Amino acid sequence: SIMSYNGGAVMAMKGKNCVAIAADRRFGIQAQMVTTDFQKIFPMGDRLYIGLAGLATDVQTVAQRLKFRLNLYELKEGRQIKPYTLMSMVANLLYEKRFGPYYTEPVIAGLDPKTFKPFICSLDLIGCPMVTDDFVVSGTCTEQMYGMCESLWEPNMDPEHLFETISQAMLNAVDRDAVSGMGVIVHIIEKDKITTRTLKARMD
Amino acid sequence: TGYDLSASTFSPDGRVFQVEYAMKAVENSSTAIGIRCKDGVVFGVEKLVLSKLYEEGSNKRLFNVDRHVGMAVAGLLADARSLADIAREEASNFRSNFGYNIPLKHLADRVAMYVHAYTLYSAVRPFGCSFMLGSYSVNDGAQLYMIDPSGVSYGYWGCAIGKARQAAKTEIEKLQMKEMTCRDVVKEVAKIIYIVHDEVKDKAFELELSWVGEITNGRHEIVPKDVREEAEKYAKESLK
Amino acid sequence: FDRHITIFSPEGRLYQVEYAFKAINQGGLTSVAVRGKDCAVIVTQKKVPDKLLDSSTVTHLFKITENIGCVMTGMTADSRSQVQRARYEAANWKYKYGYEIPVDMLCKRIADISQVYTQNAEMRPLGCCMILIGIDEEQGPQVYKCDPAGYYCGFKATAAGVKQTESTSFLEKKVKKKFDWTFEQTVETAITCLSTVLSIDFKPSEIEVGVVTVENPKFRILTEAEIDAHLVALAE
Amino acid sequence: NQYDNDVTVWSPQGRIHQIEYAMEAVKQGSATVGLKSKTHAVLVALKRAQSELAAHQKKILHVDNHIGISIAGLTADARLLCNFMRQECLDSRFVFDRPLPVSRLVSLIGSKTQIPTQRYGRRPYGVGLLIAGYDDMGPHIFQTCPSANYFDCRAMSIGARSQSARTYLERHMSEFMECNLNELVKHGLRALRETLPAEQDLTTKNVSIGIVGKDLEFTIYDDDDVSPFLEGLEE
Amino acid sequence: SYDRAITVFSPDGHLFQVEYAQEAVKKGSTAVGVRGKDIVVLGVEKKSVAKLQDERTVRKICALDDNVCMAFAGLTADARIVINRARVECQSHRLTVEDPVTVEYITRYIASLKQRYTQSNGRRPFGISALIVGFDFDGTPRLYQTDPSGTYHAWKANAIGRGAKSVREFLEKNYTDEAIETDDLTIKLVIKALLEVVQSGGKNIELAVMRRDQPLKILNPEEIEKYVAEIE
Amino acid sequence: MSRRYDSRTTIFSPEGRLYQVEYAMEAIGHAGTCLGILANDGVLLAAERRNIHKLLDEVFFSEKIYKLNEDMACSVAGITSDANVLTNELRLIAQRYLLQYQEPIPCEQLVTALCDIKQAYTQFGGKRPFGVSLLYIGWDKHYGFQLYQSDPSGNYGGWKATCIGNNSAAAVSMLKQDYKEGEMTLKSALALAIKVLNKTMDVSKLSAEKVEIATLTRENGKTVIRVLKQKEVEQLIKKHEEEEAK
Amino acid sequence: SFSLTTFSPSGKLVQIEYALAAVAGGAPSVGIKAANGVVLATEKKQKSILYDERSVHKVEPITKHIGLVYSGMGPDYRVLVHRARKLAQQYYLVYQEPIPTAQLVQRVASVMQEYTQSGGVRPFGVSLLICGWNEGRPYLFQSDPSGAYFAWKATAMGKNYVNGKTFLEKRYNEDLELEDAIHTAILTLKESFEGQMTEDNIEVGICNEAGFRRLTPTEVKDYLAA
Amino acid sequence: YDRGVNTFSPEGRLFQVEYAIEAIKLGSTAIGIQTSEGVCLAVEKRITSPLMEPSSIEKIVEIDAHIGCAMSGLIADAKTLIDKARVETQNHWFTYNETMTVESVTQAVSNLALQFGEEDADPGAMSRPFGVALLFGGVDEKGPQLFHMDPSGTFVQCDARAIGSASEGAQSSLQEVYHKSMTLKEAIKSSLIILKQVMEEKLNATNIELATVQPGQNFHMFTKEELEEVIKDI
Repeated sequence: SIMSYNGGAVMAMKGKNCVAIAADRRFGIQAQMVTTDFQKIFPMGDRLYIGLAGLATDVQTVAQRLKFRLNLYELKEGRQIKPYTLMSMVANLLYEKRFGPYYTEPVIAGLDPKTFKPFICSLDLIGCPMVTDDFVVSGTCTEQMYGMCESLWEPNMDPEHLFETISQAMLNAVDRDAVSGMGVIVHIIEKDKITTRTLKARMD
Repeated sequence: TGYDLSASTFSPDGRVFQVEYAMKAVENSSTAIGIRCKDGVVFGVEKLVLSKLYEEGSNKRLFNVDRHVGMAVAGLLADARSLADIAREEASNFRSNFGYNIPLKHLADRVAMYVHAYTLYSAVRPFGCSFMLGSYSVNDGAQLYMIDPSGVSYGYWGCAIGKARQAAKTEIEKLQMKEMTCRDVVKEVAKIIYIVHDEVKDKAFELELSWVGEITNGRHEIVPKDVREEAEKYAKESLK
Repeated sequence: FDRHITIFSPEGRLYQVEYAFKAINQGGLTSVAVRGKDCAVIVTQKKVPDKLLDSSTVTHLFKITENIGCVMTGMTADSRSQVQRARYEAANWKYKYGYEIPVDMLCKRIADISQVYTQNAEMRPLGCCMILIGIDEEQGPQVYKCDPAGYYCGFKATAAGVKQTESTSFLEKKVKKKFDWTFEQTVETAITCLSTVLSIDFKPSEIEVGVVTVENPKFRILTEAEIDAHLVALAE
Repeated sequence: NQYDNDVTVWSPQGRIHQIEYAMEAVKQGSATVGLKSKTHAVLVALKRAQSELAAHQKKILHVDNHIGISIAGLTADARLLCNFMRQECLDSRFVFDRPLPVSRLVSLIGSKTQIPTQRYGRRPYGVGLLIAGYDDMGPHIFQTCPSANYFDCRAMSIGARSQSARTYLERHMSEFMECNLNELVKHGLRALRETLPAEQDLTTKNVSIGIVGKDLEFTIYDDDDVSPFLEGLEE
Repeated sequence: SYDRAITVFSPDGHLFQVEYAQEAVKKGSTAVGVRGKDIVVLGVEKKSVAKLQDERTVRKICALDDNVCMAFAGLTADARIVINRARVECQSHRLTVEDPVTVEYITRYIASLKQRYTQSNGRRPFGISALIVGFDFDGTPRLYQTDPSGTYHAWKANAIGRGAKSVREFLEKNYTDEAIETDDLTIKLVIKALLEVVQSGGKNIELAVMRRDQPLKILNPEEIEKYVAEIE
Repeated sequence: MSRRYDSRTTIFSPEGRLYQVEYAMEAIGHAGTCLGILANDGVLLAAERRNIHKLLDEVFFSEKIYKLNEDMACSVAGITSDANVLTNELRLIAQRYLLQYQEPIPCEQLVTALCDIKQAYTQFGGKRPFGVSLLYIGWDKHYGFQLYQSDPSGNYGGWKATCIGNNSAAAVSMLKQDYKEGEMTLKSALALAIKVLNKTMDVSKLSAEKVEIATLTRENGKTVIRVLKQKEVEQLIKKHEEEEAK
Repeated sequence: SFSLTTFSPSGKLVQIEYALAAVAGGAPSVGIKAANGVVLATEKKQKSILYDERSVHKVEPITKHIGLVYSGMGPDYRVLVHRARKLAQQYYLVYQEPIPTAQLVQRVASVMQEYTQSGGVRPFGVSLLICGWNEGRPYLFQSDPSGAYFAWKATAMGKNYVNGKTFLEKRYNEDLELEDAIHTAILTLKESFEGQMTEDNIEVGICNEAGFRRLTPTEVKDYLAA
Repeated sequence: YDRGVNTFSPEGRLFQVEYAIEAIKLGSTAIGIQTSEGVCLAVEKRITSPLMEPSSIEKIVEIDAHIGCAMSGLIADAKTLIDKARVETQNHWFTYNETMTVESVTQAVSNLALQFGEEDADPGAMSRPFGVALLFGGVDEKGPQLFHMDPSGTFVQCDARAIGSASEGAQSSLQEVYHKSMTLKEAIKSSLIILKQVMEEKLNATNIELATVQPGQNFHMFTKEELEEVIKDI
């Protein structure tokens, strides 16, 4: 369908006190490939991120309405938004447009703005919020990404394990997909800092 | 004081002067009376002759609201003709909805809603005419209600409106109107108007009567010329 | 200037609203109501200026819904307007929430309609006070009185009209004695109130008495034949 | 005093002075007269020129084949009702394919006249309308007022100095029914004589007429055919 | 909403509201402009600030397009609305017609707004009078003045604001074929036109120039002093 | 309806000015004294608090100092109610700008955007104008550090230093005298506010609680805004405490 | 359709100036923020013994953690109850969280700002005291007819507020227990209110970690021991 | 100010409209001419300064090839009416594929003038009447036609009508000189004689503007050629 038009994938995981996010860089049209330099992950501010996949237009559209309503909430209240609260914003934003729906599969991961407490979740094409404390995968290669994650996922792992874990997850999974691949961006969210690495993958 | 400059402004004594002036505007109108009895409701109207140039039947103050509902008005004539079309369009919307003729209690209530709606705001003015709404039905019988500039319904066995009022109301109280029949009501209605009006300012007039009841088969109908003149001749006995 | 339209007076008053309070008082009719243990009674002055007028054609007791009665005091022009508007609400309540509207919300919605008249300078307050009665399954008998200003509160014994000052005093004298609350004996208290104030001994057609009970939540109007029974035979 | 500001304010005698002054503006302008027999109806309109260099204003507005009207009052105020009256008559033949009855049209025009009255901010129409028409029941002469009141008359004279004109119409009213089309114009033009002073009386140039009849549709005459109509009559 | 008439007539026929509008026009700062031979030059006096204001927002000489620029004298409030919505018309005219804007075309749509604001319900006539000046096709310059009432004129040399009549007296007397001969004499005339209403102002005069195909150019303060240095 | 009570703000005086606007500037003068300074290292903002009582709390960041966006802030002197209306409209215009161009709004663009809304009520609508005067600070990509002052009539302009509210004639006079154009920076020029706020306040012994100070400076490619520590401002006043003796 | 609020020659707002004059002519109201809770005390004065006390209450809850009191025109407060409650629900739709005190009073006062601007509507004749508990921080705010909301450790309003503030300059200390703050507010209204002091006339409510809870006359009778 | 726009006077007049016709006495003197051979309209430019260009200001503009214009009083009020007058004129040919008659031109303008109102309308409606006195001439298959219009909105066929400040004595003077079959060139003579007499400034090609319409010759604006000839041929 149109969700498979531009392809792409987004993956996110949670460690013990930390969370991890990784996604492919590929941007193309159907069978034709265009450019590998596209960015599917945008910073939401301190200790919070959001991923997006599916139609690339709504990825660059819906995400722009985020910081719009986000700043208005960050200007009125002197605190940053909670990731549990931000999930309600995107679900409400998709259900104002529900009738002729945007095309995307949001992915939200971060920490409790209050302290260290991690939280992760993902949404649906129609705007249904879904809270999963293990991992979230979205994209055209989704069915291929599950088996890799669920096999290698563990409840509590240090950032060192999360490095290789989601990496090896993405690598073998994204292989078997035709419309996803060719570069990977990885985001690691720690308490006092943030780690961001680039993975070497097959160009195909 | 400036407290009478608008209807939305209340008097320091707790009165509304603009609506009271509308009642005083009715006091400038010619005298009109109506009476209900067992057979039906009888109407009458004093029609003033301003000049001979007027055609017979001109300046008609008898309005037909609906099949079973007639109306007689006293006040500014055009304000009544404008509301008459409002009442006709209202009774028409009723039958178009519920599929039968609106009863007099229902129609006089919704018209009073339109009358009082214009007394509420400052952007409009109240009606300068007080009118009577008669009806007859086999389900109800002879019914007569009265609406005023304040938009309040008043049922009456007999009533009088226009310039001379209290004098005609007392004459109606002197004789029971419920026992008499519509055939004999037009006799007294004619005799009263001759007693009400004397020649001082105005010169001549004519009697305008209306019939609703069993004799009209439950339909608003004007008085025929033969019976009207016959009842006037019996009323001329008091004049001679 | 402030004495004409509705704007804040230098003393904090509202003269357009206060001149309305004299307009309810201008109607020349005194109304009283008492909330009993098992019942709530309303007694108002029924005036018939001329014999040509008819009884059932002019009445001060209106029915908002089956279980809620209404009495009105003031210039009748504003009387019929609120009742139709109240029936547009009470009926709308059932279309939305699906049950008979309580007396609490009915007085709240009617007040909000009257509150706009005071806040919005385009319109004017209405010259009739509204006393709404009824019964609920929790608080039992409910008696409220809504002024044109929009204020309403639970009144054990309420009064209105020219004699309201003298009526309130006699209503206090009965409650000061901790008067035992029974149905018909309370109906006397509301009737004897207006009877002792004016020093008349009214005829049965000169008063209009509504009633509501726990046994009969549907509002009823006391028959004039039953009025004559409890006037003459029981004056005691 | 303070009661003359708008229409909504009522006088303590129960009179609207704006409607009263609306009737005063009608008396401020050209006097027109019209009458009907059992067959033909004629509308005699008095045309007045500001100066001799300027020509005479048009007091007659053609409505339909069976309907015509003359205007006395504020000039341009009749243009709004004109285009409305013409649109209503066209809508009658556009739907019913039938000419709208004369009594039904005036009842609809009197409605549009009364609506702006009670509503504040809308100026009442300050022009009087003398309208005539023919139907299966014969001709009709309907005179209106800025108060929206309209009557049914055998003959009526409105405007300035219409007093002596109406007195002439009342005594000769008995003849107006039995006279034919030629005698209706004659006595109709001699009725216009009383509306003007003893110096300037009547000419065929400043006086135009129109007629409607049984088999004759409403027509308008100005000078040519009016010259034999006036001449041959004693005044 | 708010619906009523604002400007109404008078027993003498003159407009109370409009005359008070043109009064506020004269209460503003003095602005001048002329139509040169091959160029156009605008200028306006500056009330002397003491070591504070920034000249970015204070500049009263703006540009509606590359072809046409403008200046204003009056209340600074209503001036910015006209400048914004006139630039919208400049882009809307190029959007509707591929050909560039015409000075006479843009000018009339400007003054037409002030006419609408006068006769519209609830609106208000502006207290500004703007000088619309630019280049037509073939390079023929045009200078037009607006009015709060909505009329627009054509002027070879013009002065607006405070003392507009006083400078106009200097114009009509000293405006000849010798005036606006060359780019230098055109600018020196604008300076001298601002020397009558200036009291110990000095350097407060700021100038602007548009040269042929090039867009409005602002003369630097030192470039202004170069032409101001010659007085006597 | 009742044109008798219609004030008709749009009517011009016989002197050719506006009734409500002229009375609006006076209402601003009754408000508290607020000043601002544009320096090389950034913008300086200081505001007096005319409300003084032992029961005051002020749980917010500051009373008369607000934050417009990441790169800009503002102060206020005037009617306190209409200030929240203008503050919200500035936050709406700035964020709607971020939608189209995905870039921070420049200082001059955000100021002229609200001033069109301010004077739109003086042009028509019949609604009363705004009696709020606002100061504007921040940084933009082109013009950099900027300081702006607004008027209730909708007029505005750039300023290197200024003062609003009470004691406007005395403060601005004291400001220019020692003001160093493009020279005296945050550190040094911060002592001038305390020096001016002590002169503008008629009550002696200027307190750090009675005043509030906030600065905005972009460092390392990131805009940094903060409200100065009252404990340090006290020591910053302790400087002025020892200034008259030495 | 036209706003009657204009600027006086001195700059004051005449319509709002008389708005507070109506607030000062009402029943006295006080409040104290101390320890983990905030107390609000009002005086309900009927016109006789014939009016039911428990039928209508001056203290009304907005949400679980927020409640409001008032002194001024009664009917004008009923409009704010519907608009404040409806605003908090529109908040719970978007952010799915209870509304904070600072966010609520902001847009609630915006309703006051709208009717002091939009034409054909008079300003409010009421002044409200805002009580809220969020994230362990007690919040006591005071709103006026003009729409300006401030922050107060303690405050007094209505009638005799000058003597009420004088009591707060002394009787109010820091580290004060909420229970002692309730009896302290009773001592503040001891001089103002005269006649018979009962538990039905005074109406008190508080908000704490457990949320906003209105006090019953039976509990108030125990709190009247002073 | 203590009065309304539609308020009637005790003598049956409108306060508003009465001052409209009272306001036009300060306008510029202009006179129309209707001749058997065509229609002629002249207007005084009334230039207040040599820097003001008399060529840019035009009080006579071309709606259709037949119909001209005239202006007096406030100039922009006429421009507002002429704009919509030229739109409906082309809307005529857009439908019927023919030129609009002189009568239908004034009928459209009379409708636009009668719509004046404030309450119970849209903000895009004209609130106050125009201070312009309109003269609409033209020549069609019916022949030369010249109409007069005032702030009231009426239109009447007339040979000549004077507008402006001098309209008092000019209209009586136009009556005396113009009679019978007098043609174009003979009309320009008596036109420039009466106009030069009443206005302060002496007759010049740039001080006034003149244009004519003929059956065979459509609306022709007189340039410096025709203007300088008729002023010396007076």
